[PDB]
Amino acid sequence: ADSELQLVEQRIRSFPDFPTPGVVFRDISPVLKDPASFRAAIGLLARHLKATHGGRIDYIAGLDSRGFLFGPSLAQELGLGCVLIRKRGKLPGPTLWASYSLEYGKAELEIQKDALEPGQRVVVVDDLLATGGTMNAACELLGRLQAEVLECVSLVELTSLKGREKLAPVPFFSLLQYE
Amino acid sequence: SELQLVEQRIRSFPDFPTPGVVFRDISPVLKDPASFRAAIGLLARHLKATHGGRIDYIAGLDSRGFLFGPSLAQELGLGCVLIRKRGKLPGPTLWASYSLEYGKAELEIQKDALEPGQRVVVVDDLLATGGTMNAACELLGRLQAEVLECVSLVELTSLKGREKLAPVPFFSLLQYE
Ligand SMILES: O=P(O)(O)OC[C@H]1O[C@H](OP(=O)(O)OP(=O)(O)O)[C@H](O)[C@@H]1O
Ligand SMILES: O=P(O)(O)OC[C@H]1O[C@H](OP(=O)(O)OP(=O)(O)O)[C@H](O)[C@@H]1O
Ligand SMILES: Nc1ncnc2[nH]cnc12
Ligand SMILES: Nc1ncnc2[nH]cnc12
Ligand SMILES: [Mg+2]
Ligand SMILES: [Mg+2]
Repeated sequence: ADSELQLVEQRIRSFPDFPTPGVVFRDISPVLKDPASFRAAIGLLARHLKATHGGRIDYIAGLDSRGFLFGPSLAQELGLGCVLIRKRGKLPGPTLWASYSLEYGKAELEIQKDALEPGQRVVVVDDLLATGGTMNAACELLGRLQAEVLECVSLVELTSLKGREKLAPVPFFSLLQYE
Repeated sequence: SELQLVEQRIRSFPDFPTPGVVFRDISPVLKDPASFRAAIGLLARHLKATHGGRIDYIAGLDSRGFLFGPSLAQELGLGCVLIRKRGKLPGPTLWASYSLEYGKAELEIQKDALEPGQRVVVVDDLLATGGTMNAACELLGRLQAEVLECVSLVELTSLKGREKLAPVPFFSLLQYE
Protein backbone atom coordinates (compact mmCIF):
# COMPACT_ATOMS: atom_id res chain seq x y z
CA ALA A 1 0.00 0.00 0.00
CA ASP A 2 1.52 3.28 -1.22
CA SER A 3 2.05 5.73 1.66
CA GLU A 4 1.52 8.55 -0.85
CA LEU A 5 -2.00 7.29 -1.60
CA GLN A 6 -2.69 7.02 2.14
CA LEU A 7 -1.79 10.70 2.68
CA VAL A 8 -4.60 11.54 0.26
CA GLU A 9 -7.13 8.95 1.43
CA GLN A 10 -6.72 9.97 5.07
CA ARG A 11 -7.89 13.48 4.17
CA ILE A 12 -11.21 12.63 2.54
CA ARG A 13 -14.28 13.10 4.68
CA SER A 14 -17.82 12.03 4.04
CA PHE A 15 -21.18 13.64 4.65
CA PRO A 16 -24.39 11.70 4.10
CA ASP A 17 -27.41 13.23 2.37
CA PHE A 18 -25.64 16.26 0.94
CA PRO A 19 -26.61 18.10 -1.02
CA THR A 20 -29.67 15.91 -1.45
CA PRO A 21 -31.06 12.75 0.15
CA GLY A 22 -29.15 9.57 -0.68
CA VAL A 23 -25.92 11.27 -1.75
CA VAL A 24 -22.79 10.40 0.22
CA PHE A 25 -20.72 13.53 -0.29
CA ARG A 26 -16.93 13.20 -0.42
CA ASP A 27 -15.33 16.38 0.92
CA ILE A 28 -11.90 17.14 -0.56
CA SER A 29 -11.37 20.21 1.64
CA PRO A 30 -9.03 18.44 4.07
CA VAL A 31 -6.75 17.44 1.17
CA LEU A 32 -6.33 21.10 0.25
CA LYS A 33 -5.82 22.16 3.88
CA ASP A 34 -3.01 19.62 4.40
CA PRO A 35 -0.08 20.72 2.21
CA ALA A 36 1.49 17.25 2.52
CA SER A 37 -1.76 15.72 1.22
CA PHE A 38 -2.19 18.09 -1.72
CA ARG A 39 1.44 17.66 -2.74
CA ALA A 40 0.98 13.87 -2.66
CA ALA A 41 -2.17 14.05 -4.82
CA ILE A 42 -0.52 16.24 -7.48
CA GLY A 43 2.60 14.08 -7.44
CA LEU A 44 0.71 10.81 -7.88
CA LEU A 45 -1.35 12.20 -10.77
CA ALA A 46 1.74 13.67 -12.46
CA ARG A 47 3.73 10.44 -12.09
CA HIS A 48 0.90 8.51 -13.76
CA LEU A 49 0.56 10.96 -16.65
CA LYS A 50 4.33 11.17 -17.18
CA ALA A 51 4.62 7.38 -17.34
CA THR A 52 1.47 6.91 -19.45
CA HIS A 53 2.00 9.64 -22.06
CA GLY A 54 5.77 10.24 -22.02
CA GLY A 55 5.29 14.02 -22.04
CA ARG A 56 3.15 13.99 -25.18
CA ILE A 57 0.60 16.36 -23.65
CA ASP A 58 -0.15 19.90 -24.81
CA TYR A 59 -2.57 21.08 -22.12
CA ILE A 60 -4.33 20.08 -18.95
CA ALA A 61 -8.02 20.97 -18.86
CA GLY A 62 -9.43 21.81 -15.43
CA LEU A 63 -13.16 21.54 -14.74
CA ASP A 64 -15.02 24.38 -12.99
CA SER A 65 -14.95 24.57 -10.12
CA ARG A 66 -13.38 21.91 -7.91
CA GLY A 67 -11.26 20.77 -10.85
CA PHE A 68 -9.74 24.27 -10.71
CA LEU A 69 -8.10 23.32 -7.41
CA PHE A 70 -5.95 20.61 -9.04
CA GLY A 71 -5.65 21.63 -12.71
CA PRO A 72 -3.07 24.45 -12.54
CA SER A 73 -0.86 22.69 -9.98
CA LEU A 74 -0.86 19.52 -12.07
CA ALA A 75 -0.14 21.45 -15.28
CA GLN A 76 2.69 23.37 -13.59
CA GLU A 77 4.13 20.10 -12.31
CA LEU A 78 4.23 18.80 -15.88
CA GLY A 79 5.47 22.06 -17.39
CA LEU A 80 2.15 22.57 -19.17
CA GLY A 81 -0.51 25.22 -19.52
CA CYS A 82 -4.02 24.79 -18.17
CA VAL A 83 -7.21 25.45 -20.13
CA LEU A 84 -10.50 26.27 -18.43
CA ILE A 85 -13.77 24.48 -19.02
CA ARG A 86 -16.40 26.43 -17.10
CA LYS A 87 -20.05 26.40 -16.06
CA ARG A 88 -22.06 28.10 -18.80
CA GLY A 89 -22.13 31.91 -18.72
CA LYS A 90 -18.79 32.40 -16.99
CA LEU A 91 -16.38 32.69 -19.96
CA PRO A 92 -16.08 35.71 -22.30
CA GLY A 93 -15.95 35.71 -26.10
CA PRO A 94 -17.14 33.02 -28.52
CA THR A 95 -17.88 29.70 -26.80
CA LEU A 96 -19.31 26.22 -27.27
CA TRP A 97 -21.54 24.67 -24.63
CA ALA A 98 -23.14 21.36 -23.73
CA SER A 99 -25.83 20.24 -21.31
CA TYR A 100 -25.29 17.29 -19.00
CA SER A 101 -26.34 15.73 -15.73
CA LEU A 102 -24.18 14.97 -12.72
CA GLU A 103 -24.96 12.83 -9.68
CA TYR A 104 -27.22 15.36 -7.95
CA GLY A 105 -28.49 17.68 -10.67
CA LYS A 106 -28.00 19.07 -14.15
CA ALA A 107 -25.83 21.81 -15.60
CA GLU A 108 -24.16 23.17 -18.71
CA LEU A 109 -20.42 23.34 -19.40
CA GLU A 110 -18.70 25.72 -21.80
CA ILE A 111 -15.34 26.32 -23.46
CA GLN A 112 -13.89 29.27 -25.40
CA LYS A 113 -13.68 28.54 -29.14
CA ASP A 114 -9.97 29.40 -29.17
CA ALA A 115 -9.03 27.33 -26.10
CA LEU A 116 -7.37 24.68 -28.29
CA GLU A 117 -6.33 24.27 -31.92
CA PRO A 118 -7.22 21.13 -33.88
CA GLY A 119 -4.97 18.18 -33.06
CA GLN A 120 -3.78 19.46 -29.70
CA ARG A 121 -3.41 16.83 -26.98
CA VAL A 122 -5.31 17.25 -23.71
CA VAL A 123 -5.74 15.52 -20.37
CA VAL A 124 -8.87 16.38 -18.39
CA VAL A 125 -8.69 16.72 -14.61
CA ASP A 126 -11.46 16.97 -12.05
CA ASP A 127 -11.70 16.38 -8.30
CA LEU A 128 -14.22 13.54 -8.40
CA LEU A 129 -15.81 11.20 -10.94
CA ALA A 130 -19.36 10.05 -10.19
CA THR A 131 -21.85 9.47 -13.04
CA GLY A 132 -19.21 10.79 -15.45
CA GLY A 133 -21.66 13.29 -16.93
CA THR A 134 -19.45 16.27 -16.15
CA MET A 135 -16.31 14.70 -17.62
CA ASN A 136 -18.21 13.42 -20.66
CA ALA A 137 -19.52 16.93 -21.36
CA ALA A 138 -15.93 18.18 -21.12
CA CYS A 139 -14.80 15.50 -23.57
CA GLU A 140 -17.64 16.40 -25.93
CA LEU A 141 -16.58 20.06 -26.04
CA LEU A 142 -12.89 19.30 -26.48
CA GLY A 143 -14.00 17.04 -29.34
CA ARG A 144 -15.87 19.93 -30.96
CA LEU A 145 -12.58 21.82 -30.99
CA GLN A 146 -10.98 18.75 -32.60
CA ALA A 147 -8.71 18.24 -29.62
CA GLU A 148 -7.46 14.76 -28.80
CA VAL A 149 -8.44 13.80 -25.26
CA LEU A 150 -5.74 11.36 -24.16
CA GLU A 151 -7.06 10.64 -20.68
CA CYS A 152 -9.31 11.82 -17.85
CA VAL A 153 -8.11 11.81 -14.24
CA SER A 154 -9.58 12.55 -10.82
CA LEU A 155 -8.65 12.17 -7.17
CA VAL A 156 -11.79 10.22 -6.34
CA GLU A 157 -13.95 7.72 -8.21
CA LEU A 158 -17.36 6.43 -7.10
CA THR A 159 -17.35 3.07 -8.82
CA SER A 160 -20.99 2.12 -8.17
CA LEU A 161 -22.10 4.98 -10.44
CA LYS A 162 -20.15 3.45 -13.33
CA GLY A 163 -18.67 6.77 -14.50
CA ARG A 164 -15.67 4.97 -15.98
CA GLU A 165 -17.85 2.98 -18.38
CA LYS A 166 -19.66 6.16 -19.43
CA LEU A 167 -16.31 7.64 -20.47
CA ALA A 168 -15.11 4.64 -22.50
CA PRO A 169 -13.27 4.39 -24.63
CA VAL A 170 -11.47 7.46 -23.28
CA PRO A 171 -8.99 6.12 -20.72
CA PHE A 172 -9.60 7.03 -17.08
CA PHE A 173 -7.49 7.02 -13.91
CA SER A 174 -8.34 7.82 -10.30
CA LEU A 175 -6.28 7.88 -7.12
CA LEU A 176 -9.00 6.54 -4.84
CA GLN A 177 -12.06 4.36 -5.40
CA TYR A 178 -15.13 4.23 -3.17
CA GLU A 179 -18.47 2.55 -3.79
CA SER B 1 10.39 40.84 -17.23
CA GLU B 2 8.71 38.30 -14.94
CA LEU B 3 5.95 40.84 -14.44
CA GLN B 4 5.77 41.39 -18.21
CA LEU B 5 5.13 37.66 -18.73
CA VAL B 6 1.99 38.16 -16.65
CA GLU B 7 1.05 41.54 -18.09
CA GLN B 8 1.13 40.27 -21.68
CA ARG B 9 -1.34 37.46 -20.92
CA ILE B 10 -4.48 39.40 -20.03
CA ARG B 11 -7.26 39.71 -22.63
CA SER B 12 -10.16 42.13 -22.51
CA PHE B 13 -13.80 41.75 -23.58
CA PRO B 14 -16.20 44.72 -23.50
CA ASP B 15 -19.73 44.27 -22.13
CA PHE B 16 -19.34 40.79 -20.71
CA PRO B 17 -21.10 39.45 -18.86
CA THR B 18 -23.34 42.53 -19.05
CA PRO B 19 -23.25 45.99 -20.58
CA GLY B 20 -20.91 48.47 -18.89
CA VAL B 21 -18.32 45.89 -17.82
CA VAL B 22 -14.92 45.48 -19.45
CA PHE B 23 -14.07 41.87 -18.66
CA ARG B 24 -10.41 41.01 -18.05
CA ASP B 25 -9.81 37.41 -19.11
CA ILE B 26 -7.10 35.57 -17.13
CA SER B 27 -7.30 32.45 -19.33
CA PRO B 28 -4.08 33.24 -21.20
CA VAL B 29 -2.11 33.47 -17.94
CA LEU B 30 -3.22 29.95 -17.05
CA LYS B 31 -2.59 28.67 -20.58
CA ASP B 32 1.05 29.86 -20.67
CA PRO B 33 3.07 27.89 -18.11
CA ALA B 34 5.81 30.54 -17.89
CA SER B 35 3.20 33.23 -17.27
CA PHE B 36 1.45 31.32 -14.48
CA ARG B 37 4.71 30.37 -12.77
CA ALA B 38 5.86 34.00 -12.83
CA ALA B 39 2.59 35.05 -11.20
CA ILE B 40 2.71 32.52 -8.36
CA GLY B 41 6.39 33.30 -7.78
CA LEU B 42 5.80 37.05 -7.66
CA LEU B 43 2.88 36.59 -5.26
CA ALA B 44 4.82 34.17 -3.06
CA ARG B 45 7.94 36.36 -2.85
CA HIS B 46 5.81 39.37 -1.92
CA LEU B 47 4.07 37.45 0.86
CA LYS B 48 7.24 35.89 2.30
CA ALA B 49 8.75 39.38 2.29
CA THR B 50 5.71 40.99 3.90
CA HIS B 51 4.67 38.41 6.49
CA GLY B 52 7.75 36.24 7.10
CA GLY B 53 6.72 32.99 8.76
CA ARG B 54 3.47 34.35 10.17
CA ILE B 55 0.94 32.99 7.66
CA ASP B 56 -0.96 29.87 8.75
CA TYR B 57 -3.20 29.38 5.69
CA ILE B 58 -4.14 30.70 2.29
CA ALA B 59 -7.85 31.07 1.59
CA GLY B 60 -8.89 30.88 -2.07
CA LEU B 61 -12.19 32.26 -3.33
CA ASP B 62 -14.54 30.09 -5.40
CA SER B 63 -14.22 29.82 -8.36
CA ARG B 64 -11.40 31.67 -10.17
CA GLY B 65 -9.60 32.16 -6.83
CA PHE B 66 -9.22 28.36 -6.83
CA LEU B 67 -6.85 28.63 -9.79
CA PHE B 68 -4.22 30.47 -7.72
CA GLY B 69 -4.89 29.59 -4.08
CA PRO B 70 -3.56 26.03 -3.99
CA SER B 71 -0.52 26.84 -6.14
CA LEU B 72 0.37 29.85 -3.99
CA ALA B 73 -0.12 27.86 -0.79
CA GLN B 74 2.01 24.99 -2.05
CA GLU B 75 4.73 27.47 -3.03
CA LEU B 76 4.72 28.81 0.55
CA GLY B 77 4.43 25.39 2.21
CA LEU B 78 0.94 26.16 3.51
CA GLY B 79 -2.51 24.63 3.38
CA CYS B 80 -5.37 26.21 1.45
CA VAL B 81 -8.84 26.71 2.92
CA LEU B 82 -11.91 26.99 0.69
CA ILE B 83 -14.39 29.82 0.62
CA ARG B 84 -17.20 28.72 -1.69
CA LYS B 85 -20.37 30.09 -3.28
CA ARG B 86 -23.27 29.37 -0.94
CA GLY B 87 -24.78 25.90 -1.19
CA LYS B 88 -21.62 24.08 -2.28
CA LEU B 89 -19.91 23.03 0.97
CA PRO B 90 -21.07 20.21 3.28
CA GLY B 91 -21.44 20.37 7.05
CA PRO B 92 -22.09 23.34 9.34
CA THR B 93 -21.38 26.61 7.55
CA LEU B 94 -21.40 30.40 7.82
CA TRP B 95 -22.52 32.48 4.85
CA ALA B 96 -22.64 36.11 3.75
CA SER B 97 -24.33 37.96 0.90
CA TYR B 98 -22.61 40.67 -1.12
CA SER B 99 -22.55 42.69 -4.32
CA LEU B 100 -19.81 42.36 -6.92
CA GLU B 101 -19.22 44.50 -10.01
CA TYR B 102 -21.83 42.81 -12.20
CA GLY B 103 -24.20 41.04 -9.82
CA LYS B 104 -25.08 39.80 -6.35
CA ALA B 105 -23.83 36.63 -4.68
CA GLU B 106 -23.23 34.76 -1.44
CA LEU B 107 -20.11 33.13 -0.04
CA GLU B 108 -19.86 30.38 2.55
CA ILE B 109 -17.21 28.78 4.74
CA GLN B 110 -17.16 25.63 6.86
CA LYS B 111 -17.39 26.39 10.58
CA ASP B 112 -14.33 24.23 11.29
CA ALA B 113 -12.24 25.74 8.48
CA LEU B 114 -10.15 27.72 10.95
CA GLU B 115 -9.51 28.06 14.68
CA PRO B 116 -9.59 31.44 16.43
CA GLY B 117 -6.36 33.41 16.05
CA GLN B 118 -5.04 31.56 12.99
CA ARG B 119 -3.59 33.90 10.37
CA VAL B 120 -4.81 33.85 6.78
CA VAL B 121 -3.98 35.52 3.48
CA VAL B 122 -6.92 35.66 1.08
CA VAL B 123 -6.36 35.12 -2.64
CA ASP B 124 -8.61 35.83 -5.61
CA ASP B 125 -7.93 36.26 -9.33
CA LEU B 126 -9.22 39.82 -9.66
CA LEU B 127 -10.29 42.73 -7.45
CA ALA B 128 -13.06 44.98 -8.75
CA THR B 129 -15.52 46.57 -6.33
CA GLY B 130 -13.96 44.54 -3.51
CA GLY B 131 -17.33 43.10 -2.53
CA THR B 132 -16.29 39.47 -2.91
CA MET B 133 -13.01 39.85 -1.06
CA ASN B 134 -14.74 41.85 1.68
CA ALA B 135 -17.40 39.16 2.09
CA ALA B 136 -14.57 36.64 2.42
CA CYS B 137 -12.91 38.75 5.12
CA GLU B 138 -16.23 39.01 6.97
CA LEU B 139 -16.59 35.21 6.99
CA LEU B 140 -13.02 34.78 8.25
CA GLY B 141 -13.71 37.49 10.83
CA ARG B 142 -16.63 35.45 12.14
CA LEU B 143 -14.31 32.52 12.75
CA GLN B 144 -12.02 34.94 14.60
CA ALA B 145 -9.23 34.43 12.08
CA GLU B 146 -6.64 37.15 11.54
CA VAL B 147 -6.62 38.31 7.91
CA LEU B 148 -3.06 39.53 7.29
CA GLU B 149 -3.52 40.60 3.69
CA CYS B 150 -5.56 40.13 0.53
CA VAL B 151 -3.94 39.50 -2.85
CA SER B 152 -4.97 39.18 -6.49
CA LEU B 153 -3.50 38.96 -9.98
CA VAL B 154 -5.51 41.90 -11.30
CA GLU B 155 -6.86 45.07 -9.70
CA LEU B 156 -9.36 47.46 -11.33
CA THR B 157 -8.35 50.66 -9.60
CA SER B 158 -11.26 52.87 -10.69
CA LEU B 159 -13.64 50.61 -8.74
CA LYS B 160 -11.92 51.43 -5.43
CA GLY B 161 -11.77 47.85 -4.12
CA ARG B 162 -8.60 48.66 -2.16
CA GLU B 163 -10.55 51.26 -0.09
CA LYS B 164 -13.28 48.78 0.86
CA LEU B 165 -10.64 46.42 2.29
CA ALA B 166 -8.72 49.15 4.17
CA PRO B 167 -7.07 48.94 6.50
CA VAL B 168 -6.37 45.35 5.48
CA PRO B 169 -3.27 45.40 3.24
CA PHE B 170 -3.92 44.62 -0.42
CA PHE B 171 -1.47 43.65 -3.16
CA SER B 172 -2.06 42.98 -6.85
CA LEU B 173 0.38 42.15 -9.64
CA LEU B 174 -1.47 44.10 -12.35
CA GLN B 175 -3.48 47.32 -12.33
CA TYR B 176 -6.02 48.68 -14.80
CA GLU B 177 -8.31 51.69 -14.48
O1 LIG C 1 -19.45 12.54 -12.34
P1 LIG C 1 -20.62 13.47 -12.17
O2 LIG C 1 -21.91 12.79 -11.78
O3 LIG C 1 -20.78 14.48 -13.28
O4 LIG C 1 -20.24 14.35 -10.86
C1 LIG C 1 -18.92 14.85 -10.66
C2 LIG C 1 -18.88 16.38 -10.77
O5 LIG C 1 -19.83 17.02 -9.91
C3 LIG C 1 -19.18 17.93 -9.01
O6 LIG C 1 -19.18 19.27 -9.52
P2 LIG C 1 -20.36 20.32 -9.18
O7 LIG C 1 -21.27 20.38 -10.37
O8 LIG C 1 -20.93 19.97 -7.82
O9 LIG C 1 -19.64 21.76 -9.11
P3 LIG C 1 -18.35 22.20 -8.24
O10 LIG C 1 -17.16 21.60 -8.96
O11 LIG C 1 -18.41 23.70 -8.31
O12 LIG C 1 -18.58 21.64 -6.85
C4 LIG C 1 -17.74 17.45 -8.95
O13 LIG C 1 -16.85 18.52 -8.62
C5 LIG C 1 -17.51 16.90 -10.34
O14 LIG C 1 -17.09 17.96 -11.21
O1 LIG D 1 -14.36 42.78 -6.62
P1 LIG D 1 -15.74 42.27 -6.96
O2 LIG D 1 -16.66 43.33 -7.52
O3 LIG D 1 -16.37 41.43 -5.87
O4 LIG D 1 -15.55 41.24 -8.19
C1 LIG D 1 -14.46 40.31 -8.23
C2 LIG D 1 -14.97 38.86 -8.16
O5 LIG D 1 -15.92 38.57 -9.19
C3 LIG D 1 -15.50 37.43 -9.95
O6 LIG D 1 -16.09 36.22 -9.47
P2 LIG D 1 -17.52 35.71 -9.99
O7 LIG D 1 -18.54 36.03 -8.93
O8 LIG D 1 -17.73 36.23 -11.39
O9 LIG D 1 -17.40 34.10 -10.05
P3 LIG D 1 -16.18 33.25 -10.68
O10 LIG D 1 -15.03 33.45 -9.72
O11 LIG D 1 -16.71 31.84 -10.68
O12 LIG D 1 -15.93 33.80 -12.06
C4 LIG D 1 -14.01 37.32 -9.74
O13 LIG D 1 -13.58 35.96 -9.87
C5 LIG D 1 -13.83 37.86 -8.34
O14 LIG D 1 -13.95 36.80 -7.39
N1 LIG E 1 -20.87 12.12 -4.08
C1 LIG E 1 -20.17 13.27 -4.38
N2 LIG E 1 -19.32 13.86 -3.46
C2 LIG E 1 -18.65 14.99 -3.77
N3 LIG E 1 -18.75 15.59 -4.97
C3 LIG E 1 -19.59 15.05 -5.91
N4 LIG E 1 -19.87 15.47 -7.19
C4 LIG E 1 -20.75 14.58 -7.70
N5 LIG E 1 -21.03 13.61 -6.79
C5 LIG E 1 -20.32 13.87 -5.68
N1 LIG F 1 -14.27 43.46 -15.04
C1 LIG F 1 -14.05 42.18 -14.64
N2 LIG F 1 -13.31 41.31 -15.44
C2 LIG F 1 -13.08 40.04 -15.05
N3 LIG F 1 -13.56 39.52 -13.91
C3 LIG F 1 -14.28 40.34 -13.10
N4 LIG F 1 -14.87 40.07 -11.87
C4 LIG F 1 -15.48 41.21 -11.47
N5 LIG F 1 -15.31 42.19 -12.39
C5 LIG F 1 -14.58 41.68 -13.40
MG1 LIG G 1 -17.15 19.94 -10.14
MG1 LIG H 1 -14.57 34.97 -8.49
